Amino acid sequence: MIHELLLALSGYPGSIFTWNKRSGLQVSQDFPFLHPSETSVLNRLCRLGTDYIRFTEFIEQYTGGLHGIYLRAFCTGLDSVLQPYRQALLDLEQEFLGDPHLSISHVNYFLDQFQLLFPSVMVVVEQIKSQKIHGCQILETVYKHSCGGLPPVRSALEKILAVCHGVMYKQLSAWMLHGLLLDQHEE
Amino acid sequence: MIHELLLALSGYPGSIFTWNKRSGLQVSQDFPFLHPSETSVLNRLCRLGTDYIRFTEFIEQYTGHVQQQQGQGGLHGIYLRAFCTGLDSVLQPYRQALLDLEQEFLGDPHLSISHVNYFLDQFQLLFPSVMVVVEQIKSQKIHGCQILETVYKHSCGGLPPVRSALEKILAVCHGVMYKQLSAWMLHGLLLDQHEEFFIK
Amino acid sequence: KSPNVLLQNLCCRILGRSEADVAQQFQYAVRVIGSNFAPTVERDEFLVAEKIKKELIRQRREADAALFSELHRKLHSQGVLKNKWSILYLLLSLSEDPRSYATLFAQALPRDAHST
Amino acid sequence: LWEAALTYEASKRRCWERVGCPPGHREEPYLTEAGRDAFDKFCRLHQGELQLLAGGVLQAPQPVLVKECELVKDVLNVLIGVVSATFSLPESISSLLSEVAEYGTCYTRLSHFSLQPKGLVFQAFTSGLRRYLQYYRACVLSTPPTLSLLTIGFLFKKLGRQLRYLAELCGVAFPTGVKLLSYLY
Amino acid sequence: PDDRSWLEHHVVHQYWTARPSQFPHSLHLHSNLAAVWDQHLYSSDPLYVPDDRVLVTETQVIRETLWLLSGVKKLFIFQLIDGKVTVRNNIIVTHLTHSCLRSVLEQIAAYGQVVFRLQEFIDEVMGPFRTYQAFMWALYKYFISFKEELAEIEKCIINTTITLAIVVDKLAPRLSQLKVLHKVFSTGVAETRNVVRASHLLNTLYKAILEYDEQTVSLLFSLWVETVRPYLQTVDEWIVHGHLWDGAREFIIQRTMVSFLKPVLKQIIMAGKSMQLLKNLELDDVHDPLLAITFELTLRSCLYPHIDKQYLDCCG
Amino acid sequence: AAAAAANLNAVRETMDVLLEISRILNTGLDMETLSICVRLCEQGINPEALSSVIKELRKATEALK
Repeated sequence: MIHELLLALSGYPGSIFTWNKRSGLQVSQDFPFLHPSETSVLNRLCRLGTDYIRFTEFIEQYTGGLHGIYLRAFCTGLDSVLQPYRQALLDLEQEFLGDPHLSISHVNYFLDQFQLLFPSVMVVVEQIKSQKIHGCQILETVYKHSCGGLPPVRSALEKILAVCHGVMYKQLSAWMLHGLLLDQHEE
Repeated sequence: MIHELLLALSGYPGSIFTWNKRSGLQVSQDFPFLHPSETSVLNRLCRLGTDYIRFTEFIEQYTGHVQQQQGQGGLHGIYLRAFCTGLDSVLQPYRQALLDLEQEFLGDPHLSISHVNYFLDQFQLLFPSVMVVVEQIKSQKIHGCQILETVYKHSCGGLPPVRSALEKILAVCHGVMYKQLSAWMLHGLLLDQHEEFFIK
Repeated sequence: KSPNVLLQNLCCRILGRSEADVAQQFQYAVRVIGSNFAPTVERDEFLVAEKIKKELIRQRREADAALFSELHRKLHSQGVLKNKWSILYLLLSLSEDPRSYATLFAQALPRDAHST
Repeated sequence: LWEAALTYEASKRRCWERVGCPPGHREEPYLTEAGRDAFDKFCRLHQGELQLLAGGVLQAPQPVLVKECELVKDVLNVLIGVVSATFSLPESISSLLSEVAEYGTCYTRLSHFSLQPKGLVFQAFTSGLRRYLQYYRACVLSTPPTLSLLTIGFLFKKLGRQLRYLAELCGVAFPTGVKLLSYLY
Repeated sequence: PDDRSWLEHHVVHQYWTARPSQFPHSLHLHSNLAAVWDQHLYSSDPLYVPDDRVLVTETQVIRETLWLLSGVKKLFIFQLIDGKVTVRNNIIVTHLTHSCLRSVLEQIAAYGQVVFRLQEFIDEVMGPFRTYQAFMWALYKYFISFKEELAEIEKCIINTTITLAIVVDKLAPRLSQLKVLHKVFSTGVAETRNVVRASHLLNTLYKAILEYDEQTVSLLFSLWVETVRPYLQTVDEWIVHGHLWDGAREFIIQRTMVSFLKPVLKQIIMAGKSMQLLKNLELDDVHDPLLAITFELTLRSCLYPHIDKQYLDCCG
Repeated sequence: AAAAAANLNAVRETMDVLLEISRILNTGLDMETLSICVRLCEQGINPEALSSVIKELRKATEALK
């Protein structure tokens, strides 16, 4: 729960932090040795691990959404945006390697900057799944939230927009230059 | 097994890597200090040493034969004599890569078998490919100039190291074909005991 | 070592000299260190920590004032330092601002109320 | 003094199963990498095991002795005909040593056969053989001061088999006259 | 005893040896998590479920995963049964509560399947098709460099701290490239005649890179060229030597068609027969220098000058 | 043996973190003179006197330079 917590936040669950497809990461709430307050802090941290497991499942499942290229560019942006969360977890591992007794409030203060960025990008993925957002409308969908107003969230979605603008410019440098379209069922 | 392995892959066995005429190089499989996985990697490397001991035994045995005091080449005679002189020269980079392993293990005291496996996995392919080239010659009693055809039908190999390695052998024994032809086309006399050069 | 030989190493560290050269300053150092050996104030690391934090807050360096709080705990975590008050009292005194009144603020206890 | 020792070189090793005061505790030498003493210890172990499985009826000693470079000067000396500590007149070095011992036996068998200065053309052939054996003694003992063991077995392979070929040429009966001059032709 | 005692010290002998692997770890539930697990089990009344377990150390798991990535078999972890690698059941570390280790080793076993099936494929070629036998050379040539990277990691094990969570993130751009091979080879294994089995295989590559139009495209292109080598050789041989020299009727004109060379195929046949009617009266080494001086669609459209000018000379 | 080497690590750790506290307080000391000062403060000495000693020797090193 010092190493099991970094392991469950790494996206590999375990039967303290019981993975449930409904309740994400869930502590099993009845423990005679810990007590209800640290349980609440653990649940608060399990929100981040729940979002990370759902993100990695979405990326593994759709790296090729229902089949195709523009959301393929979205996931290649998405894992690279989630990369500093991994590397901050690896830095936590070295600090807990250095000192044998560090608090959860230590971990909470270090990971409360990703505690915001993850629920903000969840709605960006959720609109694409719900409205069956096909092809170039994903470009508009991430841009209407690129007017975000959390400045980390605005910059993090800007990286994704630049990535999938890469494949937009790639198709445009085919049809404007050599006169041929290169598109199967996306446009 | 760091020096005994280079010694057994050099073709000199030893009673860890027990030479058996049936099973080639064979580890004796029951050891309380090593365990079954490194045994498998050792067996995988012993395939190369088995092929090398069989190659050197074939070259020592069938030089076609020694000073030639029934002949057919490798039973006595010249075209397969050109084959073995090609064969040891083809096997030469395996020797020299082994000697380079010896210097690297001289430099560092603890290097892995996976280090040796990665360095010798390029000969791990070339040796079973040339084994069938020798095996057809032994089985079909391939006499004289049909050895030239036999190595050429596999000179359409498609491992590019194997194609080039058999090309060297074909060039070598083409040397003795051109040598007999520069006698009969030029001075009018054949120079062939029981082997031939397509002119009776 | 002994403190008398150890003071001469300090006089050779600050002034770059040998012990056969510098002997007038070491003579002065024996005068001030001797007869002022015993600690005059009651020792507590807490008041000195709350003054180093106050000093680092006063220079608008509010980030180092709570990094000192993480550095001061490691001194207790390792535990080969016996007198942690004296070295912090010294390191606060030799502190310079990279860039008034003190009878109002918190001072150490005088040790004169006790029968020393 | 202790702060002077404190300026030492630190080991930056760590494990997960060593959390408190773990500067390093290394991976107890895995067998296949740890040799040159532990493998030779190990050879004499399997030798003793086979001797126990036999029970006195094997008794295969001498799993020691000596060194590398002097053994090279020794084996290179065997090509000159010379007698030595292990040449009279692990444990696999006996097989590797026989492959180059039997080379020197034919050199000694050549000096015993071609020493005299019956036939005059046989004298001419005998004096021509010593023109070559001096070259065999000249190419040896010029290149290697002190080389590796396997370098000697590999270097004297393309040359030593020719020296064994010269045994089947001579006796080690033999014609004389026009008979010998045409047999060699 | 004296020598075997030196062994028992200077050997790591615990799970693979037939002995209960006892371990002197440190304490302090970062590494006392197995005990902390078990006692709350027994307070929650399992009832007891105290199964025998091997209690492996930490670093040896990383060494076994490196061997599983190598493609070797007969390992104490990931014991395969039916051509399918599968984690053992008695494996536990002092931490990771015996169940999470099963999950992470399950993922690495899913990668071990991809490497083991390809090693079995190469074994079934080594022990005159000219195309599969030329395809496994490109696969093997990938495998040696991949093995170099993992064998380098084994060096810094024996000579810095290293865990599971560092080695998996270090091997991310390799485990990405292997998953592509699991889908590319799956069409090259799922099939009886020697011409359809090679034509379908060579056509799948040309389709699958046009799906991917950077490091994956370089792998797929470098895998493409060393498999299209036999067809380019036989086409050039039919052009300049005036005769079609095929083995086992590998080529598609058996004297059902790859669309790779379809925009120029008329100009190939219309040369082969016209050149054969003349004698009665290095093409891969040109395609490869083209890469030295917009990928595989416009880039392939520059190969055809080499086959078309030679064509024009033959018919003229 | 072992307990004579664990203390060496535990004193390297403290002589580093005291140097870190020395540099955020911008004291002019370095790693070598601090090891003299911590040794003096171990036996029991007035910091109000030893600090005046250092603030006199560092004031007299400038008149000679």
